[PDB]
Amino acid sequence: TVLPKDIPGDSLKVTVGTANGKPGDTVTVPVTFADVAKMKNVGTCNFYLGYDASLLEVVSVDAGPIVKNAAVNFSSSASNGTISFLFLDNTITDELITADGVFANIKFKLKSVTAKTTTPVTFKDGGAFGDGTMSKIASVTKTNGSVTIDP
Amino acid sequence: VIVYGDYNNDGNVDSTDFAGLKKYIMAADHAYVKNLDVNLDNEVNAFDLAILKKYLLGMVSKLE
Ligand SMILES: [Ca+2]
Ligand SMILES: [Ca+2]
Repeated sequence: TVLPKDIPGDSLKVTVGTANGKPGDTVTVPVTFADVAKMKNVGTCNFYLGYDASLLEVVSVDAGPIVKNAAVNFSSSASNGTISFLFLDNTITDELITADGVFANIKFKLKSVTAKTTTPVTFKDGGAFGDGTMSKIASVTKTNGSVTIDP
Repeated sequence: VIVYGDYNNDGNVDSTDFAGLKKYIMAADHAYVKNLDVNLDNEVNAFDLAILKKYLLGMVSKLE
């Protein structure tokens, strides 16, 4: 039994990808947006991803190619197993996110394990997603990802 | 009296407050602060940041 609140139709899709490698590898985990135009573009957002720092080292977090003027509009940081993301079109109208694709790329260096291990990279701690008018996007589908480390 | 948008509590609302609120939002453990919740939704997040920037740019007359 489900109700309408449980089943969105239109939603912005925000998806953490997956990666695999062996200890010592550096892999890239993308954060991808879909249905951007449907949802009337993205003008601002902030959110947080959790990861296991005993298994992964954050090497870098960079904006993806859908983000215009990222040096001004995009910020990221990582502390104590949480990666923070913030985007705002600082022109408000002229540098919106208007295309589907990669919003950010996380580079993780893989640490040692004694057996093949899959570790999740997960949404936590709330946030905000605003459309091209900076208004709340009514539905956002957030999908977690992972890294598999195979010794 | 509350000065909406006054991140650094200096009585003014200017670019310094915008820079501060950006960094504050990125702290996952940032606390609720009444003067930063300009849209009255009981959260401090990107929506508040966007309204502050619109105000600094002269696109809105009021922080609301
Ligand atoms: Ca101030
Ligand atoms: Ca608010």
